[PDB]
Amino acid sequence: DKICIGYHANNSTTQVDTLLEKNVTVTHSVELLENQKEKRFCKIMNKAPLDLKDCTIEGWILGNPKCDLLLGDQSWSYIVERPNAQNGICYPGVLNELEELKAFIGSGERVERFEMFPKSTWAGVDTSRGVTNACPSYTIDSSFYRNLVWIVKTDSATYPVIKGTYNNTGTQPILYFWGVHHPLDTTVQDNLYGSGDKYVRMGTESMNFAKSPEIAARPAVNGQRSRIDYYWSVLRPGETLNVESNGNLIAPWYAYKFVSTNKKGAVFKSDLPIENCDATCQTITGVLRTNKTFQNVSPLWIGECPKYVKSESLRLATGLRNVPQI
Amino acid sequence: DKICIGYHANNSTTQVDTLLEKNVTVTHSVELLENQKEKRFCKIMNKAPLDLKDCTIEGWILGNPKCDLLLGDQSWSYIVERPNAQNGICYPGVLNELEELKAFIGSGERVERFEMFPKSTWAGVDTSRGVTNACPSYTIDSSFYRNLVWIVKTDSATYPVIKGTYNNTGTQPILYFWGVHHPLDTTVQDNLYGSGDKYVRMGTESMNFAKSPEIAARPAVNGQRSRIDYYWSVLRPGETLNVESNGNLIAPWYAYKFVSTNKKGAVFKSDLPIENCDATCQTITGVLRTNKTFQNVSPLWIGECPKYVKSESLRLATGLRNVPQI
Amino acid sequence: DKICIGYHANNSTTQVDTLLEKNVTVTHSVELLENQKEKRFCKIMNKAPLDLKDCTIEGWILGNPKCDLLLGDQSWSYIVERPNAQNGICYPGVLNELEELKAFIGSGERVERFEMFPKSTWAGVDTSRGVTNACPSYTIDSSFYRNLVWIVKTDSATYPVIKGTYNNTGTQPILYFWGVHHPLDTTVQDNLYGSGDKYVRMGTESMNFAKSPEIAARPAVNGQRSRIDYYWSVLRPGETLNVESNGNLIAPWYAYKFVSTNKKGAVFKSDLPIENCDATCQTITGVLRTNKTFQNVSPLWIGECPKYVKSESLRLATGLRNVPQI
Amino acid sequence: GIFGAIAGFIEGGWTGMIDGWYGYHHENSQGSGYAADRESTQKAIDGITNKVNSIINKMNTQFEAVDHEFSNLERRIGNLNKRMEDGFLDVWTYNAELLVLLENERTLDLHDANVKNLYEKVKSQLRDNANDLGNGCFEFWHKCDNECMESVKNGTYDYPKYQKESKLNRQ
Amino acid sequence: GIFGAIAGFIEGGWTGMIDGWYGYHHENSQGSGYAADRESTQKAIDGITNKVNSIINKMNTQFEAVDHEFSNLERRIGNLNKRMEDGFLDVWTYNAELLVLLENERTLDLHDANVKNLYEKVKSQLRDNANDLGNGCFEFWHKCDNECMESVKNGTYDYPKYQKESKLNRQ
Amino acid sequence: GIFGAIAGFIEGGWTGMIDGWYGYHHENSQGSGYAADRESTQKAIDGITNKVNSIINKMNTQFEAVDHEFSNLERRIGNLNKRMEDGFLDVWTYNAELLVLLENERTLDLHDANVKNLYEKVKSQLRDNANDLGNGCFEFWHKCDNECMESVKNGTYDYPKYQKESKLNRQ
Ligand SMILES: *[C@@H]1O[C@H](CO)[C@@H](O[C@@H]2O[C@H](CO)[C@@H](O[C@@H]3O[C@H](CO[C@H]4O[C@H](CO)[C@@H](O)[C@H](O)[C@@H]4O)[C@@H](O)[C@H](O[C@H]4O[C@H](CO)[C@@H](O)[C@H](O)[C@@H]4O)[C@@H]3O)[C@H](O)[C@H]2NC(C)=O)[C@H](O[C@H]2O[C@@H](C)[C@@H](O)[C@@H](O)[C@@H]2O)[C@H]1NC(C)=O
Ligand SMILES: *[C@@H]1O[C@H](CO)[C@@H](O[C@@H]2O[C@H](CO)[C@@H](O[C@@H]3O[C@H](CO[C@H]4O[C@H](CO)[C@@H](O)[C@H](O)[C@@H]4O)[C@@H](O)[C@H](O[C@H]4O[C@H](CO)[C@@H](O)[C@H](O)[C@@H]4O)[C@@H]3O)[C@H](O)[C@H]2NC(C)=O)[C@H](O[C@H]2O[C@@H](C)[C@@H](O)[C@@H](O)[C@@H]2O)[C@H]1NC(C)=O
Ligand SMILES: *[C@@H]1O[C@H](CO)[C@@H](O[C@@H]2O[C@H](CO)[C@@H](O[C@@H]3O[C@H](CO[C@H]4O[C@H](CO)[C@@H](O)[C@H](O)[C@@H]4O)[C@@H](O)[C@H](O[C@H]4O[C@H](CO)[C@@H](O)[C@H](O)[C@@H]4O)[C@@H]3O)[C@H](O)[C@H]2NC(C)=O)[C@H](O[C@H]2O[C@@H](C)[C@@H](O)[C@@H](O)[C@@H]2O)[C@H]1NC(C)=O
Ligand SMILES: *[C@@H]1O[C@H](CO)[C@@H](O)[C@H](O)[C@H]1NC(C)=O
Ligand SMILES: *[C@@H]1O[C@H](CO)[C@@H](O)[C@H](O)[C@H]1NC(C)=O
Ligand SMILES: *[C@@H]1O[C@H](CO)[C@@H](O)[C@H](O)[C@H]1NC(C)=O
Ligand SMILES: *[C@@H]1O[C@H](CO)[C@@H](O)[C@H](O)[C@H]1NC(C)=O
Ligand SMILES: *[C@@H]1O[C@H](CO)[C@@H](O)[C@H](O)[C@H]1NC(C)=O
Ligand SMILES: *[C@@H]1O[C@H](CO)[C@@H](O)[C@H](O)[C@H]1NC(C)=O
Ligand SMILES: *[C@@H]1O[C@H](CO)[C@@H](O)[C@H](O)[C@H]1NC(C)=O
Ligand SMILES: *[C@@H]1O[C@H](CO)[C@@H](O)[C@H](O)[C@H]1NC(C)=O
Ligand SMILES: *[C@@H]1O[C@H](CO)[C@@H](O)[C@H](O)[C@H]1NC(C)=O
Ligand SMILES: *[C@@H]1O[C@H](CO)[C@@H](O)[C@H](O)[C@H]1NC(C)=O
Ligand SMILES: *[C@@H]1O[C@H](CO)[C@@H](O)[C@H](O)[C@H]1NC(C)=O
Ligand SMILES: *[C@@H]1O[C@H](CO)[C@@H](O)[C@H](O)[C@H]1NC(C)=O
Repeated sequence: DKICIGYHANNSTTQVDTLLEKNVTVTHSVELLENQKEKRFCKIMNKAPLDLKDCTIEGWILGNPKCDLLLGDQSWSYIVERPNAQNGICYPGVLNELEELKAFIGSGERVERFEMFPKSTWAGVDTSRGVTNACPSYTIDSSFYRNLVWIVKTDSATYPVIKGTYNNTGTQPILYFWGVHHPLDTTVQDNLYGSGDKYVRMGTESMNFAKSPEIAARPAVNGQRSRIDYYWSVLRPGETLNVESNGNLIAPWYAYKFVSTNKKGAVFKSDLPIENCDATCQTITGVLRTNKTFQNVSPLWIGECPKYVKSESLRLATGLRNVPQI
Repeated sequence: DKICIGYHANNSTTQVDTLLEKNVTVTHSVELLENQKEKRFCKIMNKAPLDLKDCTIEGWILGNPKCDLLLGDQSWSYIVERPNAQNGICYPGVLNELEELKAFIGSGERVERFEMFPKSTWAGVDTSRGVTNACPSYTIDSSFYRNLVWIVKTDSATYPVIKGTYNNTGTQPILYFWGVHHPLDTTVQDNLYGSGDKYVRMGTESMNFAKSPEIAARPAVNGQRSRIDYYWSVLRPGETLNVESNGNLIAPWYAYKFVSTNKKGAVFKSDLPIENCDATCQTITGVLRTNKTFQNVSPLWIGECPKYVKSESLRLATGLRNVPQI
Repeated sequence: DKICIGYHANNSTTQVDTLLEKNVTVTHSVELLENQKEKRFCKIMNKAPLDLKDCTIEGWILGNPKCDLLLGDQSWSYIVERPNAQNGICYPGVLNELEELKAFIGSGERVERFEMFPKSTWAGVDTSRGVTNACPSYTIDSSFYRNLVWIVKTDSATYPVIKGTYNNTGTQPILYFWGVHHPLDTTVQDNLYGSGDKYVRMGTESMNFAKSPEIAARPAVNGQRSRIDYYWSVLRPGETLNVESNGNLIAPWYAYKFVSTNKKGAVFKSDLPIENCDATCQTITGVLRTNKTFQNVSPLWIGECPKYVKSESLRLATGLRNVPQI
Repeated sequence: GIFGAIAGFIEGGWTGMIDGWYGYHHENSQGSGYAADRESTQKAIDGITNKVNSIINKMNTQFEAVDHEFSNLERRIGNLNKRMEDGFLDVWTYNAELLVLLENERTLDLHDANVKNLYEKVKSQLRDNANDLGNGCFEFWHKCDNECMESVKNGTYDYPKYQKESKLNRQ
Repeated sequence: GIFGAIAGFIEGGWTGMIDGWYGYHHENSQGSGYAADRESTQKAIDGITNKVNSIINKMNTQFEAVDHEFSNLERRIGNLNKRMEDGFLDVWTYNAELLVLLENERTLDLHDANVKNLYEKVKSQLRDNANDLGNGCFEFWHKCDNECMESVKNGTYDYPKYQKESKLNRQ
Repeated sequence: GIFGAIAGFIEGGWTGMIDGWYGYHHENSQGSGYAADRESTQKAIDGITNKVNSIINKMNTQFEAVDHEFSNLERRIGNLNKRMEDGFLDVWTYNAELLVLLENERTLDLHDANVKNLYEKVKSQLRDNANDLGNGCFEFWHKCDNECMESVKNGTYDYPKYQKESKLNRQ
């Protein structure tokens, strides 16, 4: 007659490491880290992302004529920008505070496009001839940004002081754009805007802007040795914008009612496919469908994701040292 | 005859958590975290804070006429700015590098106000008529900043080149301010400064400044469609400032000898009362009087404070599992 | 007849601390922290550092005439700048985006100097008289930067529009410099550049630059009340630079082919001697030759260094409590 | 191991005992079998589960990297963001990997101690009414039927009841 | 628990023993009473105090958030500061909460071990001159007056002195 | 200590035993000497070495401070960089110093347990064929030559072989 005290063993070959010993086989353990992903973009909280396709962020909100597919209202859970997208700033020039603009747009969930300044706004000038072969549409060789108006002088006449005003009486901030044209020489300057010192001046309750044209020839880009200085700003609710120029103005035409998200914003630069699917956690390199605590897929994500670490595995022992006999 | 080995028990109902078990009653324990505060501001190292009351930081160091209570010399352990303070920049315009100015002022413990440029400095112009209904005093409807002089042309005469110089021969850096006026139209421009291209140019051994007026109409603020561009700088010990302008200059009048603190600086934006009391640790939401290691009151403080964490409680067991019989 | 169970003791007096007990003598232990340094600079990966000696970074890449020792091609594992170096910007003025320039240069391992714009580039002007007593050589009292040309008008003639272009057809980015002269008065302005509104305009596929002179008198520095605004930029491979000016241009003359490092970059500001020696870890305060895991020497280093901590010692017990008898 | 039982004076585990972490194997006239000690096993399951859940709860925050871009003239703040993001990544990777190594060591020790304590608990009840074979097994100096076996397992073994019979067989 | 004494083979604590963490209860002709073992208690007080002070000293630095403001065109650096400040807040909250859970577990084990070791120390002195009741109590096979009791408590118990008398009563 | 052996019921160490951490001292007709227990010592060396190497490997990343400069109008980002760099310096200093204190405590306990377990392993083999002196020493009730001694040390001691002889001398 006998009684013995002992412990569980099984067929487990799963191992863990300890401070004292590596490769210890244990009867039970739990893996805390997720290394699997679905290589695709899904909806987040039942809201689809915005695929910019062949357009860059600049091409989209500036209204590059080849981005008409995107034109107008958009709602998004996040933004997908494609790496080799070709349609950006078509007429050469710098979009000022570009990185801050991207950060701002990224913090949003919706834009509503509306006409901020109808062409009728600008009295003594020509609003019909502002096109360029640098900015072709899909159907015509010379076009321009859908949100801007390239204003030139009427035939032979002088270029007068033009004025415009917009009072934001709504509840949402307004994202809008404008420009200053810098011709390659005084000949083009006189041809388009006439003669005399030119200025572009704009202002609100909280902003002042003033710029004059800087005539010089730069290396040709998309066939142009001239340049445009593009600008952006945000007209707060209750604020009014005043525009005043005697020439070289790329005028604001359409703008966006901007809806800022309370969640995290994201802009993913990726070639991954957007499919018809749902997810709670979306990383830049794919979807995570997991109950695990850690992940080594990506530090960049939107939604509710596991903590990112560099580890290959984080397995906790729960059971005991597995010592089966024989 | 018997002897037994055993352990202490008592009436403690205080509990701790362990990795293995929650809610464990122990005979002795110590709470490491402080969650109590005195909701008020006290003196730090026997030095009182500066209450800006109804003035903002801008209103104070610019010398807004309604901030005369603050005017002159100040010493502080930290600064309290009230959320609904109404007296800031009275005549509309932007104070450039505002955030950096706040960070600088915050790094100080004392300012000494002195006259940097007496009105006599500016020869061929009028220093007596620079007032505006945008900047009322408490007693008069039209006044101006105590530290600035709005210079206009004398009757009918032209506005000449004016010059000024100040050599900082002292041991302390000097915080000073100036401006450039931008009238809403050429009529006001000619009325105040006459005709011709105007400039404001300033310089030291380490700084160059140049600005010209930019005439345009902005939405009315405090009754003004004109603007002032305000500026600030710091004249180092041994450096000299040269001022030169032919118009549109809001001139430096009074400035501050600036004493920088070796301790941490703080600017608390709060409605909490400053009382007659001492403290070694002052957070933005109140005083901590404690011997504890952690606190969950606030990450923002001046003085010697416990480490901030999000925890509700950090209780260490010191005694043992409490198992009283019966 | 007896057998006893027991444990090792020895003559060790080396101690460790534990959570429960301080000053515990143990039979064996390992020190993880390195507190020793060689107070000198050595080669890193068999590549010597660049000693700037009596020149600052600005003096070196601008080509201050007293920095001819450094002039031309350089290769470096890191840069040593001496604290009291006297040869910097000799003709007074600001080098714009200086901190970013230092960060850029620091990210490099080699520069190759070449002539970017030969003096022949500028047709109707004088390239032989641009010297100043503010910038002496070692042999002559009036000289100028080796990489810049101070252009003035020919005798009595007007100062015409000058133009220059450089197409970077190579594989390496080009670091280059230029300036805008601001005379103390209109007299000097007319003497050097003649009369009329002057401009300096430059551009590439990705950059626009425009500046006009701002005439005013600043406190004298190195005998000068005039100023130069210095600028820098990087011409990417395949990009072209266009220069256009009708006056006040400090022209680019020599520039640098820039080779960016894949390793970490470093600029050490120190008085320590560079000797003929090798190292794998170089801190700003000296060489570390160690197998240890931590160091308390410096957080600033290049090469493969131990982790920096504030600790005086990090000794792990490996053996056991040393209890020798007697 | 630290408490000397698992892979110790009890050389190996029992694949035969499938319903618990710790327990017993008995032999008597009615035959032999494995039985888990339910109390010690459940107590360990509760503890270990609490440990896992506690670790999961403490690891329940995330540092978030951003998609923000920096221009050619923003090398310093761009590099600042990178070193910061890399900095927290290194801290949390360290925290996770070190904790797992530490807790795995202690968890295995916990199991080791529980087996040792179970063994002691039986030794204490049986006294000299049984012979300790040194491998976690006890040979009774008396007949111990199923209810006697079960009394040993549930802590109510009656030493006086079998004392005299054991003494005689012992001597 | 891990060492099997506290809430173990010694089921409960003594509210009667108020002057120490570990100790004794004796019964003889002169009556009964509680007494703390001063040496083991003080050694534990010193250790635990050192642990608390060490934790306090290691936690003796502070990360400092700032009141700095950022403009509308400084969203990126403004967000950088926020994620950094939140980052260190999360690290230190983790460090504090995890450490407390870990050390509380180990502190209780320390007490458990000290009781177990005290019990063993008495068992070792008494040998077969006393009967072990299995609950931390020993019944002497001989008369043990106050000085005999005190000798057990201070580690100088004289086993040979009472051996013969114990042997007779035992047999 | 926690397991009661080192500086415990075995009051001190042996400077005489130079070839291992744990071991034996024997006395018989052929004289006396020290011998290390090779198995337990090597097992401990492997464990401790693994611990040191694991700590070294986990500490194998570096946070890197930069030489970047900030202008007079860059006080905020300049201060941001400083607080960040100081922040990680404080975190890692904490991590290193706390870990060393914690592991030093546990390493010493590990040694303490190994001595205790070695003692138990001998006690278990000898049974009543020897007298336990309470200081880690055993006095044999029989003659134990060099091969008998070595059998105790390598775990193959033959209790039945010496039982009768021990019983007679014991009684
Ligand atoms: C730990 O494990 C032990 C062993 O299994 C267990 O003790 C047994 O418990 C069962 C049920 O409580 C007992 O069965 C009853 O036995 C009584 C006593 O008579 C017989 O036992 C004695 C030995 O004590 C013999 O000498 C006699 O000759 C008898 O054989 C018996 O009267 C009773 O029968 C009545 O109740 C029946 C209920 O179904 C009813 O159907 C019937 O018609 C009768 O009216 C049961 O047959 C068994 O005897 C116990 N064995 C021993 C050795 O004591 C422990 O559980 C219980 O222990 C007993 C002592 C009580 O204190 C209960 O409160 C416990 O629950 C178990 N303990 C734990 C904590 O798990
Ligand atoms: C652990 O606890 C034990 C028990 O309490 C304690 O031992 C007792 O210590 C006291 C004081 O040292 C002793 O009292 C003295 O006893 C001697 C011996 O005579 C009597 O004892 C023997 C038994 O050994 C009996 O057989 C005799 O018939 C006697 O009854 C006695 O001579 C002496 O009296 C002289 O000294 C007095 C000083 O005040 C003086 O007033 C008087 O006129 C005499 O000149 C004391 O009365 C007591 O006997 C000890 N009990 C036992 C059982 O030994 C341990 O402390 C001491 O132990 C003794 C053995 C010494 O080694 C001291 O150095 C120890 O300090 C205590 N140990 C520790 C470490 O705490
Ligand atoms: C743990 O430590 C023990 C003690 O040192 C060790 O056991 C000894 O091992 C050696 C070598 O294996 C044995 O020496 C041989 O002894 C045999 C047996 O005859 C003698 O021993 C018995 C007692 O068992 C006496 O009653 C007899 O009167 C004899 O004195 C002997 O035949 C043999 O001689 C032949 O082999 C020689 C090889 O060199 C050859 O030269 C010679 O001409 C003969 O052909 C050896 O002299 C010694 O007897 C063992 N002692 C005991 C008490 O058993 C353990 O190692 C071994 O243990 C034995 C039992 C085997 O199982 C081996 O497999 C083990 O390796 C050691 N164990 C471990 C794990 O380390
Ligand atoms: C272990 O055994 C179970 C049966 O108990 C079997 O279903 C399973 O496939 C086995 N797994 C491994 C990894 O051997
Ligand atoms: C032990 O870990 C090593 C890592 O070096 C691995 O290569 C090996 O597969 C493991 N051994 C096993 C699973 O038996
Ligand atoms: C620059 O050089 C390339 C290579 O010769 C040439 O193809 C290109 O047309 C040039 N562009 C300009 C603007 O000079
Ligand atoms: C998901 O997590 C739960 C958490 O306890 C775990 O028990 C479960 O096994 C996991 N689900 C799957 C399908 O593995
Ligand atoms: C515990 O008992 C003490 C008396 O020893 C008494 O003063 C105290 O109020 C009691 N505290 C609690 C929490 O029961
Ligand atoms: C145990 O902790 C829980 C937390 O869920 C709390 O609600 C409860 O008051 C505690 N139990 C006590 C103090 O008995
Ligand atoms: C803007 O619109 C509001 C709402 O109608 C009006 O009260 C206010 O006077 C307007 N302000 C300007 C500057 O147009
Ligand atoms: C303050 O801290 C000390 C530190 O040991 C502590 O002992 C004391 O109880 C605390 N003071 C009060 C009034 O609780
Ligand atoms: C310890 O003893 C060794 C000899 O075993 C000797 O060489 C060494 O110098 C001694 N060291 C110390 C620190 O006493
Ligand atoms: C113990 O550490 C203290 C630190 O306070 C030190 O002064 C002393 O030298 C140490 N004691 C020794 C080495 O015996
Ligand atoms: C400034 O003052 C110092 C001290 O009197 C004097 O030496 C120096 O020449 C002055 N410099 C200027 C530019 O006024
Ligand atoms: C350098 O490190 C190795 C790593 O194991 C160590 O063993 C050795 O003692 C060290 N070298 C010297 C010279 O101390």
